[PDB]
Amino acid sequence: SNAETVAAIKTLIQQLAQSTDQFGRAEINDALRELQYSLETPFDTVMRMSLDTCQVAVARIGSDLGLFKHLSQCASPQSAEELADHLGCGRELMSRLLRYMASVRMVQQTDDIKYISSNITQTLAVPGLEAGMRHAFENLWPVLMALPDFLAERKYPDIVDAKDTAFQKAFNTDQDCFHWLATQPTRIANFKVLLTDERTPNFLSTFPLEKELGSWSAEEKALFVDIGGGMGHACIRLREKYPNQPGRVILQDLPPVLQAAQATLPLSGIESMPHNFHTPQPVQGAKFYFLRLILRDFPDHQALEILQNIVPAMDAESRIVIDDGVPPEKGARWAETGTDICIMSALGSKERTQRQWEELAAKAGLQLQALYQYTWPVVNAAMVFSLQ
Amino acid sequence: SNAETVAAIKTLIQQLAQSTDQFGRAEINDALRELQYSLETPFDTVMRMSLDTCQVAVARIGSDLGLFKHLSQCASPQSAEELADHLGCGRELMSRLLRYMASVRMVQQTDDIKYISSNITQTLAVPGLEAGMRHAFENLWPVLMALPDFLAERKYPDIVDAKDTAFQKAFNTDQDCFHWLATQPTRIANFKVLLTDERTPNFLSTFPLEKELGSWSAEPEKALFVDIGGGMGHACIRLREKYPNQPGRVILQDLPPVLQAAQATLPLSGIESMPHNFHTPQPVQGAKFYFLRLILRDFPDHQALEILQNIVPAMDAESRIVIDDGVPPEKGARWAETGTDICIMSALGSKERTQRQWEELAAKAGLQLQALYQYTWPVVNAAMVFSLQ
Amino acid sequence: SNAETVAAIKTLIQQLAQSTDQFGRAEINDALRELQYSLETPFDTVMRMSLDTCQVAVARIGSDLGLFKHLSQCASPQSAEELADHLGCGRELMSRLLRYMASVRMVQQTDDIKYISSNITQTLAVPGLEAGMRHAFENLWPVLMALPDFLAERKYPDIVDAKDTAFQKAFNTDQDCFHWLATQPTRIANFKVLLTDERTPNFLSTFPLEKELGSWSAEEKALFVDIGGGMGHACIRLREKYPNQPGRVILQDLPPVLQAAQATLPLSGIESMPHNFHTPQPVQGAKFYFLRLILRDFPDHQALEILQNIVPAMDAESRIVIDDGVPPEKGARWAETGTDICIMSALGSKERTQRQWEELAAKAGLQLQALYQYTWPVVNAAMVFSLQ
Amino acid sequence: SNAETVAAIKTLIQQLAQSTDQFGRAEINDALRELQYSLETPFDTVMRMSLDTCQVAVARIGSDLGLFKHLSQCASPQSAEELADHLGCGRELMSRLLRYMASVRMVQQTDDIKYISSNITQTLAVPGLEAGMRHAFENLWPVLMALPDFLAERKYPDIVDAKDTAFQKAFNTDQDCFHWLATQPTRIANFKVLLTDERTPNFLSTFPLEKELGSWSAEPEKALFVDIGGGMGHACIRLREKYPNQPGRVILQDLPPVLQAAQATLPLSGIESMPHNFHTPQPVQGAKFYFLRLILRDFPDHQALEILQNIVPAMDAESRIVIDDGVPPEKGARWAETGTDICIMSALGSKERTQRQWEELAAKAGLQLQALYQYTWPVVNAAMVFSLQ
Ligand SMILES: C[S@@+](CC[C@H](N)C(=O)[O-])C[C@H]1O[C@@H](n2cnc3c(N)ncnc32)[C@H](O)[C@@H]1O
Ligand SMILES: C[S@@+](CC[C@H](N)C(=O)[O-])C[C@H]1O[C@@H](n2cnc3c(N)ncnc32)[C@H](O)[C@@H]1O
Ligand SMILES: C[S@@+](CC[C@H](N)C(=O)[O-])C[C@H]1O[C@@H](n2cnc3c(N)ncnc32)[C@H](O)[C@@H]1O
Ligand SMILES: C[S@@+](CC[C@H](N)C(=O)[O-])C[C@H]1O[C@@H](n2cnc3c(N)ncnc32)[C@H](O)[C@@H]1O
Ligand SMILES: [Cl-]
Ligand SMILES: [Cl-]
Repeated sequence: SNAETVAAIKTLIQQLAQSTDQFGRAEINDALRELQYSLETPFDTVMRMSLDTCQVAVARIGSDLGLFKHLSQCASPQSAEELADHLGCGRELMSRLLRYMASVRMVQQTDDIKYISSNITQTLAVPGLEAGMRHAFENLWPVLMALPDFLAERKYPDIVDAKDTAFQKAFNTDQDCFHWLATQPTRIANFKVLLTDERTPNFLSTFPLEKELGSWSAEEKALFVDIGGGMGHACIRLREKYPNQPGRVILQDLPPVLQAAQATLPLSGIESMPHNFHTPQPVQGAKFYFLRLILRDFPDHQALEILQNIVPAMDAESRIVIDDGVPPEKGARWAETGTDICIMSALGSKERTQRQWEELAAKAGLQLQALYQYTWPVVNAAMVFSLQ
Repeated sequence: SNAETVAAIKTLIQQLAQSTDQFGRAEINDALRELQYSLETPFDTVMRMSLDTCQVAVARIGSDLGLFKHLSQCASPQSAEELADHLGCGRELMSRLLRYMASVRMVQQTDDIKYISSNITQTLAVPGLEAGMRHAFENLWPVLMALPDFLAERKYPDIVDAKDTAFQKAFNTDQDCFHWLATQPTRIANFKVLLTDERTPNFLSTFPLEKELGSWSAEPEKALFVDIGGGMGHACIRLREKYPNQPGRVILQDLPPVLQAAQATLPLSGIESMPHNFHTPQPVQGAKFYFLRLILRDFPDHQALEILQNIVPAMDAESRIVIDDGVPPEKGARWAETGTDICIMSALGSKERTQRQWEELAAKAGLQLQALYQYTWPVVNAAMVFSLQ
Repeated sequence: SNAETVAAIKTLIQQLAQSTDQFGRAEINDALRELQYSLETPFDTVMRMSLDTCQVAVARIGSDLGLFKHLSQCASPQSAEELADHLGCGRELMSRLLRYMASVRMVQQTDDIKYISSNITQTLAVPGLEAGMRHAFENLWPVLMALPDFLAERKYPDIVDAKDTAFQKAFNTDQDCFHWLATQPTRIANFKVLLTDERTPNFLSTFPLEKELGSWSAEEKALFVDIGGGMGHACIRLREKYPNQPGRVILQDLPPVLQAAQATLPLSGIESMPHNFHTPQPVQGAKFYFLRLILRDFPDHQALEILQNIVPAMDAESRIVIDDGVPPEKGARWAETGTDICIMSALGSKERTQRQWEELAAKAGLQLQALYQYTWPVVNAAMVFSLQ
Repeated sequence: SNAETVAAIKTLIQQLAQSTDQFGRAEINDALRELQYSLETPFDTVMRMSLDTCQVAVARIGSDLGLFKHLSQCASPQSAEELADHLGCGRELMSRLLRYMASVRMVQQTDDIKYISSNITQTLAVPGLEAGMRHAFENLWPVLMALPDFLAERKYPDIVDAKDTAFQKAFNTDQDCFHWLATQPTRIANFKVLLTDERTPNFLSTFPLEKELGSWSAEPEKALFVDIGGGMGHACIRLREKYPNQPGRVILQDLPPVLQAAQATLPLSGIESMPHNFHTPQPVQGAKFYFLRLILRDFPDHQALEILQNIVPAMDAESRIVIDDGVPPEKGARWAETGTDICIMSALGSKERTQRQWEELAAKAGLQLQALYQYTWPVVNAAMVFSLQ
């Protein structure tokens, strides 16, 4: 029987998944995806590509109704009629959105056709993760919608400029993405919440801090300068893991982001210093200048500018630590290639190989000293650079 | 070891998939999908939803370039710069597109960083299937993009009319979808190619034709099979092919432009081409089977009822209306049948219908269900046989 | 849960087994055995070796009670008390033998503690297969019981003689096994039934008869001489598969075996000719002289004698076809190595590699022309030999 | 492909076995065994039953030669002729034995036709485990070989007496097994080594000692634990090791020859050695736990009852008899607990007992079951706690 076979497959894959770590589970999940694609019929492939786009449209509707937050707090299964009446939604519309949501595990449907939270329901109720989904709907989707015609119009160029990519046609403007976003109040607020989403694991899981420090002394220097550090999660985790390391630990960002960070920052030990990383770096001779998920959002020439603003502040002991994606030369996975297409369409930037990172840093007069990977199989690493 | 466990999982699923039929493989594929969603991390969920949308956009770029057709014809792996130079694409952009494509199996990357066709490559090179991908990008995507704020602005109504749903907001018009497409020279040609993609399997694989014929005579000159809105007439062709000795007229009904397009692929005899708008009374009297495949799902109840009412006065006691369409279950419906429901709600104002909802609709037309013959699994397509009440 | 895991393993292995042929199932079964051995604890290994010997002792008890034949014909589950009363067995003894039998699948026990036939029950009810089990108990077991002390007494020799191996000590006689068996009425009868067990598949599944024949003509020669052919299954299958091939087809065996074969032989087309294969072969110039599972039961010197009795009867077109086990040089499996130990202990003989077969046939002046394997992964093959 | 499917099965089972505990692995192993029996052909069944008996005989030969101990010590693979020449075995015979051994994993054959130790090699080199294999060959095998014709000759009786079962026919004597072994200089030494094999896990892994102590005082000088027929005293050693601070005498009771043999391995203090035949009244009064591990299963009901009756008059209200033994289920019992039942029936006239049969036996001694603490799965061994009625 196929239902018996299918239940047995689920049981054994679940038992294998439970017995490995999060990296082994990510590898199993990538293999399940590749098996699905290789096994589908030609018609299934067209259907899958046609319909998987429903997921984020329906998630955005659930978010606007407050459905995922509400269902996450319910202690018992809820009927479609109870959800519809509580949330201000038409009853037949609510019933057919829940039926779609249950079919892709956005919620769970019970045997008596009621609804409970799934793991995905809990995810979409988290503010930072909800904001990532809403960001995909309102900012990424229109740009991907414009990419095919944009490339055809321009005879398939190598996109290298943030001010002439798919973004400009999608939103009918000559501004680049980041500047245009800063003039849109509702989108600014959503990105503010997006910053509260802390990625796990982080670089401190594999970064050999003591061996990189060596005999460095804080005789009143900065140990860690978090450039564009957002909520300062890197500073918070650093002070939490090495609470007796001397040296200033400084969060650098724009004033509005720094204000939103004050609530969750510790009252002691981490300075909030407003700084635009398109300007010369004010902190001189720091041990670590840290750039996490910054340079991936800029083309080569402006990513170079950012590093050139830091280099004149470095001493011989100073290091620029680039914490970012490092996809492989071969066999890159969908999370790191889909990234690449999205940031080319919206920002004109790109993901870069280890060899691509080294070539960019050499234009700044830097040399790679060490690379400390901390996620698998999609590669994120802390890359430590020195003066040439 | 982690690599060897992954490779062992792949080998065992492959072997199990090879050990069953297409319905068993579709069930396995749905199970693998369920497993993925249940095992992803919270961040993976958001990433998956953010990035899976790239597949349709990049497929449209590859279709614009003719990449899929070209690589399908290739006998040896090709480098990114060979592909770029041949198709007229920037070398950097081509390498980035191929890397993404390979990551989602839209093509395959070899150990030497060259590229081969995959099953998906082959699929996207087929014109009828290519056209469904292009239809989803240019027609379905804008409607889904407009749906959330349409529902918000309108305070989440129950959509029931084809001229007031998300489609009107998405394309800034007041026509319904089918009217509007007819006035669009840009998009009609793709819809015409879409009719050429014959779905497999079809209802004849399980339809007990001889049993359903029962006490019915083709004499003197009666119609066996009237295929209402039959498009290219696939149903008529497969019917004559499977039952070449059964007497009776076999009639393809559609609009004159579609019938003209069907002439190239119809047999020279045995199948009549009859122009007929199914919003008017059915002209063929007393046929055995009045056949409607994937017609009624595109209409709200009121218009779907009128289409059935156009047929009923032509029926004799031994006539049957055969509705060949999706029949999702009361619970546990699959993503392919719920996804379609959202899409046709947003574009057409219509809906998928359960067996009970089909019977309720047909009751208003004075019909009763005599039999239901499923022919796909686990997503249910079925030939439903209705008679006069 | 372990019961859910264990049920899922069963489901998936069963589905894989159903989807291959009998050779793939044999390979899966060998892998399950090797996995069991590698996974057991040290205590499990001693227990397994201690207790798996119960299986054939309890099978012999079930055979003597007629239990397997009786249960094979029952249309409903039977209680231990009903089986005990019907078969003339003590009720508590019957209950604990059935509990042991059910634990090793010799029968199946139901949820309400009744008993039904298993696949193994049906097997043990077949006369020829029952006789194989009874043969293992009464003839093989005592010889294996004597092998360790026999080898120690004699300082671990290379056993090469049928008249001085473990058999002589086990049954306290100086006769060789076959001669001693012929003086034991009850054992003669059991081997008579053992001959009715036809092995499947057989050599005709892969033997290219027409291409081996070539232009041979029966102008009034024998096509097939089945030497020690037993019930003549090889002759029956040959006439059934090639019913229009001209040439005599002759079953050669001892008179008592030939009598028992007459019942099941066709009335036409197969001659029954009494012949002792330790004597010169009477049929001259036949196309195929066929020896299936004969030479494995003799040491080299008497296996050579048997072939030397046939060679002077051959023409240039004649072939000796040895149908027997051909184990590999490396990675031989338990069915073909356990064989080897048993026949060395009882008969002084051995299994032989392809290279070992060629060297034996060369002493007879024969050369291997072709080898047609027909079972996997345990190798049985029809080996075709020509005059040197 | 058939090879790759086999290799994938092996990898997945290995990974599942590694992903659970020893009890999960024992369940997996029983499942693999069930699968094999259900998937074998009729001819395979007969072959398996014919040939699996070779394993014990060949293990005994390897033990006689010291093969398992030698290969266990070896740092590199060894050829058959190196092994033959070193152990004093004919080169032909050695190669044939090793080929068979490798086929059942008793050692492993390398790709270059050389031989390494396996887990089973290691096992058979351990003296206590070696001794169980030798015991099965020389003591159990002759009794099983005599059982069928013994039952036939005697018209299939219910065996209930230790001096009239298959053992008397197998060894042509009228003594019971335990008496007869004591008069056999050949076989006593192996039985002595058998006592040194400590089973794992043991009852202390789940026994809630502090809970069972309850309202009981070691003062003034009471006994915590009396291990009746305790052999080498493993139970006493592990008890003092796990509960080093719990007060009370810990007493090992056995026959003087076994106690002498236990002296080498006992701690210098904390455990008393008390000669005592458990067929006589128990001398230690008012102990908390009177412990009987794998004692009573070797006796028919009548003698097992007498052993319990020897203990009851020594008990106080807070005293408990702890029977540590096998407790097979009412249905679905495993081969390791049913196989033992046949073996001890044939040699000792005794039996395995379900929980209900244990309670019935103890009721005749005036005892009631207070608690049962299982410590192995799926084959059930349990510490059963009995109190006065
Ligand atoms: C990827 S987000 C947060 C990255 C941060 N390193 C982390 O891992 O959480 C990029 C950050 O850069 C900040 N940013 C953007 N433009 C900036 C600028 N010109 N100067 C300083 N920070 C800027 C944003 O406020 C945002 O917090
Ligand atoms: C889903 S498509 C083809 C369905 C077809 N039965 C099949 O299974 O291939 C719907 C068909 O209905 C036709 N159609 C649309 N409106 C129609 C009308 N008013 N009268 C007749 N046919 C119509 C279209 O031309 C198209 O061929
Ligand atoms: C392995 S059994 C049957 C083999 C037979 N080729 C088959 O495949 O069924 C061996 C046969 O050889 C026969 N046999 C034993 N000694 C013989 C002899 N001296 N002359 C002729 N046949 C003999 C026995 O009667 C028995 O039928
Ligand atoms: C199964 S062995 C050892 C059991 C021990 N409780 C254990 O778990 O290791 C049985 C023990 O009972 C002892 N024994 C046999 N007869 C006895 C008797 N009459 N009185 C006391 N001990 C006896 C033997 O010496 C042997 O040590
Ligand atoms: Cl026909
Ligand atoms: Cl303690």
